[PDB]
Amino acid sequence: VELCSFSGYKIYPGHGRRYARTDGKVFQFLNAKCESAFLSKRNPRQINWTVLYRRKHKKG
Amino acid sequence: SMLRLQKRLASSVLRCGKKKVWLDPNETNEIANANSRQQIRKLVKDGLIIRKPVTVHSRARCRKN
Amino acid sequence: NEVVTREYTINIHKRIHGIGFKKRAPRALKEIRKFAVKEMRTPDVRIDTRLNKAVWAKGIRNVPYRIRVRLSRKRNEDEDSPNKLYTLVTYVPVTNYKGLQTVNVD
Amino acid sequence: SHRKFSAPRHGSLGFLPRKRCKRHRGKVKSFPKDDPSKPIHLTAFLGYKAGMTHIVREVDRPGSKVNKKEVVEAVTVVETPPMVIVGIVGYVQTPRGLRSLKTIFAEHISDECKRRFYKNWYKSKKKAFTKYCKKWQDEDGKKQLEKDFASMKKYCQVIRVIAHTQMRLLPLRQKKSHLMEIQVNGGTIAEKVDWAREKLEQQVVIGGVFGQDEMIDVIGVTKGKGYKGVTSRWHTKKLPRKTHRGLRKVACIGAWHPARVAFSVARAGQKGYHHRTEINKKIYKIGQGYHSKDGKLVKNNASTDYDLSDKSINPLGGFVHYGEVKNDFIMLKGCVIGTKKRVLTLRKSLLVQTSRRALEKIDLKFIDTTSKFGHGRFQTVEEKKAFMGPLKKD
Amino acid sequence: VRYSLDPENPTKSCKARGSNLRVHFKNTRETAQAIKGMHIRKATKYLKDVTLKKQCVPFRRYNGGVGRCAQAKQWDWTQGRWPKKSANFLLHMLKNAESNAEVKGLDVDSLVIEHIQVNKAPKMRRRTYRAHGRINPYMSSPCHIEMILTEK
Amino acid sequence: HDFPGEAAQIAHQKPRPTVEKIILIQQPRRC
RNA sequence: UGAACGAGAUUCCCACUGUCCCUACCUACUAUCUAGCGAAACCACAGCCAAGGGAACGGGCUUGGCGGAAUCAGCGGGGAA
RNA sequence: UCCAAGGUGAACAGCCUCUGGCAUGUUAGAACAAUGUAGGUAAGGGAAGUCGGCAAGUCAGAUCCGUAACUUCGGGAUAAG
RNA sequence: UGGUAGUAGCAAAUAUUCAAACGAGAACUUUGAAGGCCGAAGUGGAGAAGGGUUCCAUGUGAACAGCAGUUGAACAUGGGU
Ligand SMILES: [Mg+2]
Ligand SMILES: [Mg+2]
Ligand SMILES: [Mg+2]
Ligand SMILES: [Mg+2]
Ligand SMILES: [Mg+2]
Ligand SMILES: [Mg+2]
Ligand SMILES: [Mg+2]
Ligand SMILES: [Mg+2]
Ligand SMILES: [Mg+2]
Ligand SMILES: [Mg+2]
Ligand SMILES: [Mg+2]
Ligand SMILES: [Mg+2]
Ligand SMILES: [Mg+2]
Ligand SMILES: [Mg+2]
Ligand SMILES: [Mg+2]
Ligand SMILES: [Mg+2]
Repeated sequence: VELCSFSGYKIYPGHGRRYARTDGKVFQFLNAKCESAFLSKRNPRQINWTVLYRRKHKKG
Repeated sequence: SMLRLQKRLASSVLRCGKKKVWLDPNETNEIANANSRQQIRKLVKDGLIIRKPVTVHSRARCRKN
Repeated sequence: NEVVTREYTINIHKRIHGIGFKKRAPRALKEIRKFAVKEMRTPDVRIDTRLNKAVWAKGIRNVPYRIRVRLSRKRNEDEDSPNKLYTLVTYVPVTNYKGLQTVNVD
Repeated sequence: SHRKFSAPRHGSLGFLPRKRCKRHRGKVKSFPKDDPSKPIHLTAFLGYKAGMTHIVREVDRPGSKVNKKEVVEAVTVVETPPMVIVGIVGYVQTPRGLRSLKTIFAEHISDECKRRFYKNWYKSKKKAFTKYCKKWQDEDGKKQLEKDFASMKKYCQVIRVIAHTQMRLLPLRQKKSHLMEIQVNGGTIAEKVDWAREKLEQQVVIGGVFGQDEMIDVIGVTKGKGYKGVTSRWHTKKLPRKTHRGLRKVACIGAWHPARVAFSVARAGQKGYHHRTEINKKIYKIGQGYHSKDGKLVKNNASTDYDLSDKSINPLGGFVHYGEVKNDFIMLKGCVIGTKKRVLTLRKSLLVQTSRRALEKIDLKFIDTTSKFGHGRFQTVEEKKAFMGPLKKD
Repeated sequence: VRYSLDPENPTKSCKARGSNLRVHFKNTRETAQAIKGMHIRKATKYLKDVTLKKQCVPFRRYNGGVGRCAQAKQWDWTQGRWPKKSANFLLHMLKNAESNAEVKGLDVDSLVIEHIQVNKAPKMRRRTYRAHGRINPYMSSPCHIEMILTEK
Repeated sequence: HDFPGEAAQIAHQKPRPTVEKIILIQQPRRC
């Protein structure tokens, strides 16, 4: 069980995809919503529905 | 019943188009008896034939940009 | 109690699901007419002209998802039609549709 | 004139004709061979395809690259409430095949079972088996019934059992149950009739028919796709783009001679809704329905020895297009034929299961309960509320 | 005029016919065969149910290309339609027949259609325009209808 | 005037002729 | 020979793309069903095959296979259409 | 052939509106199967399809830069990037 | 005059809907309302060549206007440069 590299959500054994860049970094994505945003160079802390946003803005 | 003659005469009397002519829907029988331009000019004074205003094309959006 | 009047919330969004753009608004006004026959068991339904403007308020392909409608089964008393009853469907302009149950109107 | 480059044909001629199945409930066309040595047992059971999910288990096959490794395997949930036995049928083997000799129905038959005997149950007087049930009480009927039970033990060689599902225990719209003959493969005919007689108007759970780690067969009807072209019906090559008068066809439907279109030539027609029988479906878990143990209804049929989470087999929002599985269910590896809420007739395998995969004992470690009505990311409701915290709807 | 199949006994039957009726012969022939032997109270209700798509007209002979409806089970047939114009022209003729029975003093409540035939009127001529500067016929198929109503 | 049909279409009917006069290489090789 | 030019013929490369691997899905109008309306080409008779003989590739004759009302949507083997 | 509004824009381009005009072009209702005609998308690979990059797609406006071989010195040239 | 056959077809140019009126009869006429299109190289307003009463009013609904029609460039009667 891993965490999403973009949304910070919890990933279960049969969900999401795994992305391994050419430089040796491996990322876990929850779904194609978080995967396409990651490839679009979207900053997570600027995305309202992610976990990094709720920690930066202390929404928890 | 069929008021195509009154819809056409009211266009030349009111100096407007057929799309700007308003015939009273509750007084179609009185309009139907108007077969001359003198009777059409009589109904425009009685308020049965009203010239509808021009459709609003506001330039406030153009004047703002 | 033949002459009765109620107010319904016709969910148009689930009655025009899968309809083409040029056919959504006319079908929306055909489902309202069908809604007035199933609830009020009486043919010859007359839809008020103010309701025609409500379902056509946002064009022909964007119909309001839900609409507040008042069904009032009235009596002809003038014509010799085999129905002897008719339901006038009027438009009830409301802002919020949450919690709006089906109520009776006197 | 021969085709220069060889290529296999575009379908199996053993599933002809590709017509709509004349029946809706799958039909067991061959029961397991009766062996008088083993104890008395049923060889079939009706189920309803609830939905699919995936599990996590540790494979234990020596010599594989996946040995002692966690795997995510797709499984299907088949809700199987207990069936009520309401009939016994004896078969005599004739030179023209088996023949139904006697048929003894139960004394009491529920209204959901009598619904099968009608096409318009709402406007019909509930008269089915009203004069037949009196035979179980009249002294003339009892003596005639005793002669029928003795006729099965003396003349019949194949004893089957009529059973029906309990659709009151399903979230489905259909109230008309499904009747089915389930052959008894236990022992002598005298014991099979006595065993079936004591099982009349009595429920039979799927835990008694099948067991854990058992390769069973799934019979039923596939998903109806309607009229389909030859490109989708037989999976042929699409003609090039510049093809006039259509490109999703078969170009040549036969040579000049024979001057007739052959039955082997792929043609356009109805696809789907065909009767099928897929074998070797391993049972991963036999879940228990909701039952009050000590005053509180337990819903724990999706917990494993390593998960321990109090969660039911139903995911968040229930199985999509089916409902809520509140009864005993089976968990088969992979997919099974039919749409959702499709009645499936589970059957024991006609073969002897001795392979390495058939004898492999499966131990589930985690069952997925995320919502299948979208991209579910939470197993339970409390896990979702503990992660997202309090919302505005509080 | 002269009808085919003169009734077995006059003064107990009424006649009603029509000439050059602009109705399709093939649709009207199959409609007349459905009301053959029907009571007029049953025939008038049936023809009104055909115009309302409630009861079908089984196309027995001229059934090439016509569809298959669920209402055809009642006629032990597969192909059936609901000719509205054919049923309306027969309702007007069946109403004129009841007018012929009330003037003669017949019991309208017991009339039975014992004989009804549909002939072919002279075809009216219209033209259609085809490809390559050709004009093909666009004829109509009218029909002469006659019926005799008897008391049973 | 009880001949309305034919007297109204007599000016619209136009006579037509009895018969309307309207207006592959095919050589295989290996001779 | 040749700059410029070309809805001219041709070869390669880059880029691009369902041309393809290998198809899938969505939309509009048709097809489809109903009401009304309503043709045309074509037609010796007609219409299930195998083989044989035959004007040397039958649909009909010969010997066999056999053959069950009325039809719908398709289809492009055949009718040397 | 004659007269030719507002907005966007280089534009009598395209798109939207006003004056004016019309009722969707010789029919309607229901359904959304195959196959079509028209429109669109498709992961990974990128012409392996095919006589042939046919069809489709890529590129595109303007601004600031940068622009070879060759040449009849005019050009090529919106080269290309 | 048939079979074909009540079959092909009535599918180019986004789109109609509600109520009322007249009427035996309204998806098609008329009035009103709403939603749209042409978007000033118009589906706008006037001519030339050509047509020759098609113009206008009233009336008819029989034939024609490939569905219908209470409508028409149809038919009938008057008028008009
Ligand atoms: Mg149920
Ligand atoms: Mg071509
Ligand atoms: Mg899902
Ligand atoms: Mg021509
Ligand atoms: Mg050129
Ligand atoms: Mg021949
Ligand atoms: Mg030829
Ligand atoms: Mg259109
Ligand atoms: Mg691709
Ligand atoms: Mg190549
Ligand atoms: Mg090209
Ligand atoms: Mg160059
Ligand atoms: Mg005129
Ligand atoms: Mg006139
Ligand atoms: Mg017509
Ligand atoms: Mg004239």
